Amino acid sequence: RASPPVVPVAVDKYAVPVANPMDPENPNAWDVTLKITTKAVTVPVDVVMVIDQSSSMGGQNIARLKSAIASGQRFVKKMLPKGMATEGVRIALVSYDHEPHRLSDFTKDTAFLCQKIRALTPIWGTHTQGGLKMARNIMATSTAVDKHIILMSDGLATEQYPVKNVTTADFIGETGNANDPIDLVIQGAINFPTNYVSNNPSTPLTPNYPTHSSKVGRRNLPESKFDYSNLSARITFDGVAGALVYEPRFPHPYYYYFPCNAAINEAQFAKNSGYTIHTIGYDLGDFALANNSLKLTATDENHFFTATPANLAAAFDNIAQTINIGIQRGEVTDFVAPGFIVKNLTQSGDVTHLLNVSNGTVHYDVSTKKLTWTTGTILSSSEATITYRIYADLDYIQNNDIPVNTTSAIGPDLGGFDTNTEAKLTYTNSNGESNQQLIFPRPTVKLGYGVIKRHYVLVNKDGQPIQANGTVVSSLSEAHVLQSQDFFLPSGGGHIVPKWIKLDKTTEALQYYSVPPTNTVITTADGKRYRFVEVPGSTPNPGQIGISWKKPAGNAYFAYKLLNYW
Ligand SMILES: [Ca+2]
Ligand SMILES: [Mg+2]
Repeated sequence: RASPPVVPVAVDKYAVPVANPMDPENPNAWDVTLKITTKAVTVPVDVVMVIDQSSSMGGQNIARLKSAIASGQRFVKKMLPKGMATEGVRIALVSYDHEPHRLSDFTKDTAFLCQKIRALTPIWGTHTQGGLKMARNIMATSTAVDKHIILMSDGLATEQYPVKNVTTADFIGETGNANDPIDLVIQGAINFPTNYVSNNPSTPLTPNYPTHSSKVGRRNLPESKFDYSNLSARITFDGVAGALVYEPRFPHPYYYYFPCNAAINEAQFAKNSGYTIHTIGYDLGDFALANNSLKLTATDENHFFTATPANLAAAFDNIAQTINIGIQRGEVTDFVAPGFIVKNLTQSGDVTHLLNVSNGTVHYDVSTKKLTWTTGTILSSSEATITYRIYADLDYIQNNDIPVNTTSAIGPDLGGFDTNTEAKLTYTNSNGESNQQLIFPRPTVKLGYGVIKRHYVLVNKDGQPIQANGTVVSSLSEAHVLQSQDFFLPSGGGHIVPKWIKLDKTTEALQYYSVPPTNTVITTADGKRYRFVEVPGSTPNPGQIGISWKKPAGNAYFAYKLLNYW
């Protein structure tokens, strides 16, 4: 009925630099993981144990109470396995004879509960309704999701509360089902009248005894029909009670209170409040009235069992539920940031098998650089992850003044470029509430390696950049290319052949290198020869070229003009 607590969810994201070994295609590489973690929920559950300590559980039958005492302690310890540190579970304790006794309010104190169970002692009278009423009183203060009453009895109730403004309509005759407690108690009292029907053998007063036409107390009276003002109140005839209590104010064919039915009636009020009722029958001789009364008192017949060693050992193994699902539905949107590309993602569509994906499926849109991860259901106490490799696009970073992230603190490089513009989980939580949202952390990175490209271009006589046909252009980057571009690698350690110049990540100041052309004379395929010149805008021999983690792609433009041999 009440909703359990929601399973906690948390998200994390981080970029791990690719190292030992570095990525061979591009050392500016990071493995980015997005991670969803679910925790756990124990559903709160309150239990009231109700134990029959009536005289029928003692004397000749003392193995009954002894078994209730042994099994009740076992149940307490099974449901409170960590004692006062047990999450979610509390147990209260009621005993009863001719009146109920509140032995413990709700507690996790297993030693206290077991001590009270060990002190049970047989006392005349079996006021099962009263035990159940006290359990209902105790359970009324519970705010648990699950609420259980466990009744441990030999099943023959012999006392009950008075019925207000009692009339003949508060009683009922044989149902025609020989196994109904009504029919059983009537037949039983016909066969064994002095075992069933309230009578003090010491006094001359005697009840009228029942026949097949007699009427016994109903089990479906409204709660307003019982007088609960005194929780030790009884119905008696001739100063005593019994499995049937004669009501002398009503005539032939004779009317009898039926405590087993009153207890079923009282349990119905508990069921109407949403409580689960378990009954355990300690009369192992198969007395149908007792067992069948306890079956009807329980939530259903499967919540009754006889107190055999095997049934007792197996009972109440997991009274506390744990929530199985942490996320019912989830969608992670992850926009990769400018300057970074995802390894091997060339077209839109399903990229699940191009990434490492623990759960669900991943879609990629090339134009927006957006990963959409459909998680599916994620269980509690679990983690779901996707991991993909990104590379830095050096020429894009060179050509664009990308902002740095000065707010995130997770690294790996504080103050670096974002790997993600935004990543968000939208999900349906463990109770089915949709549109829950969590924002992932923002990794930041600085490039570790740059490049220096050397270009070999044509100028005219007057030092102007030109196309091959002589038309002047605005910049050397537009001029005719005479020789394939190549890369420059300085001396010193830390650089990676063929082109990767190790960068100083601790500064934004350009690191300058002395870059020479590979050659100062170029002879083309057509036999024309070109000689190196230093002109406005062009790189001298050698020339200072600077790179940094923010501007990692330097470009030298070496100018050449035609050598004319006539
Ligand atoms: Ca008598
Ligand atoms: Mg008894």
